[PDB]
Amino acid sequence: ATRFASVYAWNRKRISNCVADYSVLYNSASFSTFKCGVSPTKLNDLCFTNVYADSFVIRGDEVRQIAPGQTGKIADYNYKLPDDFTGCVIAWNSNNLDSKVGGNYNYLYRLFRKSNLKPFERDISTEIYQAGSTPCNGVEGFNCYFPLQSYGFQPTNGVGYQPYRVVVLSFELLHAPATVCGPKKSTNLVKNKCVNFNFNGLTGTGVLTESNKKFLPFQQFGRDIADTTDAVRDPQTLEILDIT
Amino acid sequence: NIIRGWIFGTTLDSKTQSLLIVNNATNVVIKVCEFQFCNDPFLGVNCTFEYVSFKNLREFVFKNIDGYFKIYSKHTPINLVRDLPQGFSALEPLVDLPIGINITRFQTLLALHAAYYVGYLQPRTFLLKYNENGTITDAVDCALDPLSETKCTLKSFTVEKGIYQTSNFRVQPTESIVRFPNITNLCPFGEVFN
Amino acid sequence: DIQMTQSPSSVSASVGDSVTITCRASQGISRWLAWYQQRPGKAPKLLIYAAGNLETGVPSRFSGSGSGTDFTLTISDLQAEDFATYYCQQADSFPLTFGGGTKVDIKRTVAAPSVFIFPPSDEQLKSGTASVVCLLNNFYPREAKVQWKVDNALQSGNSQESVTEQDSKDSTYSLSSTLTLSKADYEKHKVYACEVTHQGLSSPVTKSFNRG
Amino acid sequence: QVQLVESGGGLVQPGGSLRLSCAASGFTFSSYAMSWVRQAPGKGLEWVSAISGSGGSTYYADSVKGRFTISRDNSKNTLYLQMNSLRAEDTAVYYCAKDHLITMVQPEYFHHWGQGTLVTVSSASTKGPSVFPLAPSSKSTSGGTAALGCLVKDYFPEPVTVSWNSGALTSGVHTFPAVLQSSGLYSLSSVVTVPSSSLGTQTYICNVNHKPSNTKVDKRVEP
Ligand SMILES: *[C@@H]1O[C@H](CO)[C@@H](O[C@@H]2O[C@H](CO)[C@@H](O)[C@H](O)[C@H]2NC(C)=O)[C@H](O)[C@H]1NC(C)=O
Repeated sequence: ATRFASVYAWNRKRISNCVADYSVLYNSASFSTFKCGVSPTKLNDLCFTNVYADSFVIRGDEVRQIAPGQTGKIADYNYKLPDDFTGCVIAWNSNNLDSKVGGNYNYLYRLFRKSNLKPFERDISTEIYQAGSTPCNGVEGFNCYFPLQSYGFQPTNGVGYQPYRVVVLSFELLHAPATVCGPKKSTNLVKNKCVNFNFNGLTGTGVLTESNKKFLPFQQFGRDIADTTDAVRDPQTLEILDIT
Repeated sequence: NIIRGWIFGTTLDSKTQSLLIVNNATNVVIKVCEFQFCNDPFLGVNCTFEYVSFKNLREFVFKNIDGYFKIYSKHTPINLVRDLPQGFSALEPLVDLPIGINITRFQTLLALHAAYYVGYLQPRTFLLKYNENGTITDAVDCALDPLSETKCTLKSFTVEKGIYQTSNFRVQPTESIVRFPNITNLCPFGEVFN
Repeated sequence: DIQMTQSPSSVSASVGDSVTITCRASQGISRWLAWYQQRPGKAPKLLIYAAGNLETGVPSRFSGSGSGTDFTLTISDLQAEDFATYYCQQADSFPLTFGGGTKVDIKRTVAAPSVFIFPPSDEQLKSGTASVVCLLNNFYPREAKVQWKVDNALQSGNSQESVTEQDSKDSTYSLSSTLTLSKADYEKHKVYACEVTHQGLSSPVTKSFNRG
Repeated sequence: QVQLVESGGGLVQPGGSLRLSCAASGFTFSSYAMSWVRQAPGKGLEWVSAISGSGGSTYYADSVKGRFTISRDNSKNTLYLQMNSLRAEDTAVYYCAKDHLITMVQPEYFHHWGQGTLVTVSSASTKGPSVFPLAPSSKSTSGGTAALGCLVKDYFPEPVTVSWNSGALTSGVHTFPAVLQSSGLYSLSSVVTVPSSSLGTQTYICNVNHKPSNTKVDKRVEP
């Protein structure tokens, strides 16, 4: 994405009903930090209800704050994760991108708030924080500070203060069809030889030969009198094969 | 082409996700958004899913199983003005939506400047005849009549002369009843409480 | 501090071709840039932002490239509506600075300028001001560089130029060079002339007239 | 997607002051940074002033600083730009620009553009145009076609309209864009090419109409 939203206004995107190859991102070696209760190593073989992507930009030193059971201004007032967080956290330097000559002050953070943020909560309130007992009257001043403080992102800032883009992927697993899995690799085809086959999860062993049986467009398998599988239709090419 | 749409749900007033199917011109629109439905929904002449692209009898079957909305259908040419034509034709699946919306009520959607029929389903046992090409050509309901039960038992559409055994006749326990001798030796709680 | 140069100033090309516009900032501006288009009589509209990110409504044939200092706007397919003025601005250092501006025209054959003379009228004589007009018609391209001579002497700071836009029937141009002076000064001299050197002309064309 | 409307421009005396206004609708005013950018009539764009989603930070161009003031109000959902010591170089079309992304301290890009209002500074007053003839030629030997026309001079303010016989002879007409004179007035040339055979035969009149001065004048040309 060209520009991210601020950390106090972290951008959430919903992903569902698609195929995600987590291996590609995992085999990218382009991010500074990549943490996952989920095992990163080849678990694009699992299905989930949804994938929620929370993206923002923070200084490098604050990057550590995005983890379960973490404290800090980002964790307390900008972006809070549940202690039972499921998913991964990814971060990579954006000093080449979010830094700017003269100071990049678009990205802000919430330093002042009445209370800490709940898990997965976003607070964009522009109400002046009332530090003391005097009402703020809609204007910042003594005992009344603007809740949003502006980062100065520059190419010369320290790495800990340098901008880092952070994206958090949360997997949803509820009582639902769970339509995002993301695996499904296939192989070639072999005929006229005793082999072990797996067609769309249907397993078996035998010899696959070309057939002349005329299936219906919506039907995939053929059965005999004894309920044994007899013919199949190749998912990658719509043709009928006899099993012996 | 007067019938054009369907609405399914439980409240159907934008308070919860109500499935909506609409046809317009050359386009089919399917959504699960919480649309604010009209009191008299028709067309003049939070979302989680969305898809966009008498002479005729069109049959449809709608059901829900394990969060999947299953839709079967069948089109056919007809020439009849009075009532439902009498005949047999199987229906093949077209749509399997992985949605998971609890649905209890529904309604149709018409276009105003075309009779239709409705029926409900039951858990029955059936016998089906697959032809050479794999098309269901005829069926038999088991629990319709004694002859039908006999056919279901023998797994045949032709029954030879004779006597067969089908089921077991029973009778029912009309009501419950309990007898215990009497109330005696009441524990004297009055002496303490009074 | 961040003054940027946009090239080429003005270009001409046919429908279906490709146009390349190169913008260079004085300092490295990372990816803080914006490429705009603007037709006469309308507000400018953004074509590219960041470095090569396209606008939603702009057709896909417009592309942006480059980074830091050099940047390039490429139009892969030219259309009749692609002839406008293009600009580049920076969005990283305040104050925000625009480019020189690039105008795109239609490529056509080079045509010789038809040059005509207009001495001040007798009605203009009573006013006390003399306006001598040299008219160029049906010339291409835009570059004409008209000059005035009085008694074979160069005149500077006394002439005003007004040029019509590119024509719609043959995509040509017209130019008016007016030499305005006082009646007393106009009466000092006897002969006036206007000269034009055009790429459609092998030799410069000078046209002269005498008062009376 | 949003609506931005600019107003307040006009014609004022040199050294005067003006107050332009930008009305913004369709989005929350406080979360976006406004900008005022002037474009000269014969020049390109150049940024002038910018405000930052509140009013705490005011940014000004190096040629407008010390005279102009930018302010914004969320309550009326609008922007104000006060211009002081207006000079002849302030005559330009002012545009109220906004960026698609929610920017609060800096404008950066300018994806939203308003209609813009013309601000003209001059010492001239309302006056009618003066029309003069420009004879076609005195030699029907060059190519058989001559160029004639009329000259409009010393009119203020813009514009003038030339009909050329009420639009009955439009073939070769060339009306050059209006140009500013050195005395605050303007000039125009309307030239047409006619065959040299039909010079003294066909009758032609150049008609010039001025609405601010309400002057409709007909002038004839004779070689
Ligand atoms: C699945 O993807 C394969 C890969 O392209 C598709 O196979 C192509 O099918 C078309 C027509 O059916 C042929 O013209 C191509 O030569 C095939 N390419 C290859 C590499 O096999 C296939 O159609 C897709 N769909 C299904 C259902 O298998």
